[PDB]
Amino acid sequence: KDRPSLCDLPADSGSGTKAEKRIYYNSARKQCLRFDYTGQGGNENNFRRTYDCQRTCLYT
Repeated sequence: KDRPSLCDLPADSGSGTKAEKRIYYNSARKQCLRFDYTGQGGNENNFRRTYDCQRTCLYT
């Protein structure tokens, strides 16, 4: 209801060797924002598409 708790998850970049452009819900801005996810060592808050972030975290 409320909000999926995965939206409260930090933007974690991982410490990987690759560079990959992903998007997460920024909790304070209440807006989805792009971060660099590196492909090794990350968090579950990984959206590959902007509507995906929007739909899950905004529709509450």
